[PDB]
Amino acid sequence: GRDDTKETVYISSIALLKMLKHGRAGVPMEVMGLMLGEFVDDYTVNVVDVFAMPQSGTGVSVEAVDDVFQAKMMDMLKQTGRDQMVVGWYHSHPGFGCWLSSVDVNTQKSFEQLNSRAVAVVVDPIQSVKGKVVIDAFRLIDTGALINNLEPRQTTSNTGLLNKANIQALIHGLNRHYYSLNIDYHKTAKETKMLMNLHKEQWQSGLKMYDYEEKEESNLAATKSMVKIAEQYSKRIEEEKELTEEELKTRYVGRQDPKKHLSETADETLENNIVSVLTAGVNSVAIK
Amino acid sequence: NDKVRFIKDELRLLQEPGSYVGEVIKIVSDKKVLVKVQPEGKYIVDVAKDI
Amino acid sequence: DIYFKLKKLEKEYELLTLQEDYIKDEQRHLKRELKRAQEEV
Amino acid sequence: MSLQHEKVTIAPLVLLSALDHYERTQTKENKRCVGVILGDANSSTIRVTNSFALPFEEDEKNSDVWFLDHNYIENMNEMCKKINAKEKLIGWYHSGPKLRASDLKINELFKKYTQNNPLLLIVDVKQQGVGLPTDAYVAIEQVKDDGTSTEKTFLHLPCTIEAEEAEEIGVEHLLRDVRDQAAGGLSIRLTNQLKSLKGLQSKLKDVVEYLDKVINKELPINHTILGKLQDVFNLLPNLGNNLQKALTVKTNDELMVIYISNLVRSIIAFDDLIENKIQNKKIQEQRVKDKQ
Amino acid sequence: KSKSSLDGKFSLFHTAVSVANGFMHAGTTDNSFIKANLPWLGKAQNWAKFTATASLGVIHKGNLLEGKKVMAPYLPGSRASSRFIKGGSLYGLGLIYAGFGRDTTDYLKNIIVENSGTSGDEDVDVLLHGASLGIGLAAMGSANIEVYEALKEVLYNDSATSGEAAALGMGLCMLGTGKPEAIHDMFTYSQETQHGNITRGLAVGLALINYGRQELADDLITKMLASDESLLRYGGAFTIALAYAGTGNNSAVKRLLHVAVSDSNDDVRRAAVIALGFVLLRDYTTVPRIVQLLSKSHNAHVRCGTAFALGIACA
Ligand SMILES: [Zn+2]
Repeated sequence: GRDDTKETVYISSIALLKMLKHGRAGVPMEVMGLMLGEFVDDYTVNVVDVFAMPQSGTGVSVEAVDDVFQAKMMDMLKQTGRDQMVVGWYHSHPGFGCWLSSVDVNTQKSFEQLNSRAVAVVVDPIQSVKGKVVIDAFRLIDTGALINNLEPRQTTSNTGLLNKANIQALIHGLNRHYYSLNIDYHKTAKETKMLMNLHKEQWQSGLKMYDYEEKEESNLAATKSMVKIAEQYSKRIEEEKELTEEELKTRYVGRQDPKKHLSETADETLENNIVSVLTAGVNSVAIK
Repeated sequence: NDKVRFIKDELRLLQEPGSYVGEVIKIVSDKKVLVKVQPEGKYIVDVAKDI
Repeated sequence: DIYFKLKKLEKEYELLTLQEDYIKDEQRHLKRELKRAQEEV
Repeated sequence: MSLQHEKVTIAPLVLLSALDHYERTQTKENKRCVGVILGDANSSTIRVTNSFALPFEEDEKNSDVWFLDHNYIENMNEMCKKINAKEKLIGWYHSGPKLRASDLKINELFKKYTQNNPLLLIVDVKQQGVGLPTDAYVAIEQVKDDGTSTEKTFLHLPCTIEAEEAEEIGVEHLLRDVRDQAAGGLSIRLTNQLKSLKGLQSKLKDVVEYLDKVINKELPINHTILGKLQDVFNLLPNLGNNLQKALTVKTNDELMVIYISNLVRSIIAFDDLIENKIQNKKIQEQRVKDKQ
Repeated sequence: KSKSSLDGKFSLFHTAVSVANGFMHAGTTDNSFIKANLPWLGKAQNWAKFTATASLGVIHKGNLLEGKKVMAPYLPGSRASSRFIKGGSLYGLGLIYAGFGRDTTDYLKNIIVENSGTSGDEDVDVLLHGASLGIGLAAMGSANIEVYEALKEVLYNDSATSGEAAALGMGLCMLGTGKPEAIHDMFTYSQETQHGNITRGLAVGLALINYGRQELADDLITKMLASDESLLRYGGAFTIALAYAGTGNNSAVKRLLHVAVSDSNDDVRRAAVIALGFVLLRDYTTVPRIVQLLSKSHNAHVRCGTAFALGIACA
């Protein structure tokens, strides 16, 4: 069995959150930790959660593979469940991008000579943004299968070919030493229901009107700004009569366009005002 | 939808390398133009099929 | 004759109603994904 | 002794580790799950950042048969210090659903390992609640509400779930299917208003139910609770007279401001319509004179 | 010419060329290209051989009189080395006797029963996959309960290589009948198996189960289209497609549009749009009007779905 291209690594919420927390805490040191999961089958590599290996005084090299810490953590994690294998290791590459280096290749070789199906997930906390956490597992090419030129990839499905290899990743060599894998975060109803709590305000804050002096100073300032912006709008309309389109396409690049400011001020003050009215009336009626 | 597609495609286009400002000191031929690019030296550039 | 015209017009109306509901829902989700893509970029 | 119990902040990782722990050890009903709440302290706002599992055991019997390993706490401490020396033990959490008998007793076991007063974190791991499933309970000593010996008991603290840069990225990625990223400002504020009103109604119903219980003497008489309720009644303003006139004049001024803003919005729409009509006429002329 | 600029040192290109050759001589009882470029067939590893034998089966479609003996030097018992060629042989044998097959059904049932006992043997699993795919094909609508039981036996082996084919054959065997027991069994089993392939296979089997029963399949649409596993909604789309198949009923179309616009997993979006294309197959004039709005969406999966919808509708 020459593997397949439809192989997908399933990262749980716990694993990804711990990954990001540990990666951001060690910038720019390439911290590394193991990856507790299970091999469901040939096509799926489940990952339950991860724990961090200590970063020895090496600097920006992933070479601290201390065995005492790994053995102790594995043995006395068993006391409270998590009976799983040593499926993979993750190390953060902050700033450069998702790609393996020679040291990373050697470490993954060491892991492969122990499990032969060990992924090499590479977090990147620096260039990750709220919705596009960049994550992609890797696994080394076999060896002399390049004589057959059949790197272990049987495209029995389109699910693996959809992902596109990165540009700079190919520079370090993607399809030359480690065929890429797919990443599929699998959630749970309990977890997604209740992570919503991060954006649930305190109950005793909705009916709290703020001090009734700032709500008048803000209104007066907004009205004065509106007057000035309306005057600027008048002069804008006056000046627009004798301008050619090749300038208007670039006219308001460097100066305040006195139209979007007017609309923004109107909308913001109207929203604030409506909220203030509703809060005042609601408390005046219900609180009494 | 056109706005959304443009915004989605913008991410790839930003990573494409930029372009130097050139200066046409002399026209050489019908397909080669001598251009002095600031601030290092000059080059014999190729005109696109539009210009 | 006339019955066929009535039924064809009814079918056209019903398909158009499908189209209208489709377009409204797609408007809402295009707003959502526009905000998401603006954030992602 | 440090008084640091004003505010509590929890990163989502501690809580999700709690949920993972509960779903991992296959805890059935009545089986509580307990771990440690590693974080940073010595400031006014106690902040919980990381957690781990503990081999807590207890039979549903006499409350003193609770068992917990002592070496495990220090053994986890050493490894976590090796990983990060900025996270120190600040107490413990249990997997809800509500306070139990041994909470005061077991808290003293963590007194030596902790440096400040140990922090209790209730986690509604099975999610019966509607608001935040987390609340803090710092064990402090205060006089009895019944005029009896001073008791060392728990005090509720205002707990707010807040994430840092590292965990906000993951939270935003994970629930990037249900959160309404469009939403709208005024709409979301009004929704928050309605949610707050519903929460007020729920708390009022709970207080009414408790009073109904106390009149039947299923619970004893606490004079502190009754005094707080009477203070709540005293603080209730009477509106339905001078305050009424002041509120009316402020509302009138505020509505006038709203009127002005709506007028400005309408004129902006007018300019947009004029410009759009101009561009449409230009496009029509373009197509007409270029076709011909 | 196609084989020229398509290296056989690629499972993708080898499978492409094999499938194209099978379609070029579909039912023509002529494997001249295969009998000419034998070295090209030599460049087949693992699942590539499966597709080659399947194409050989496609070529001899309708040759019920003498088709078994051509597949005889590929069936179990012969001097075949790779298990992927015996599995492909069974698949092609099921392919050849499509519809008018009763001896093939018995032969494949015997093979399934004999070899289903073994568990974990990587040689047994591929043969089981091929035999199950064949026997499901040789029992389309026959509602052979013995075949269904033999296919349930293999699917319970929990093997990810034979699980998908076992589920698909189980769905094909009970096609259209809508058995109230197979429905419950497969739906319950889909929510337990950790393997991803088996879940989608069971979803597609459930979709095949409800073929034709328009009002009777109103349930399992509220369930699966509101399920949590993103693979089960993919099956709900196809269940809508096959329940209200060629009818144009508006409940199905409205729900399909709602799924195709409001969902996170793009795979289900593609499935929903393909289902939309399948529902309106009797109104092929209208389809390029509903899908015209679909074909300009930002998401590429929806575009592939509407392409497939056009392909299915105006076939
Ligand atoms: Zn590295």
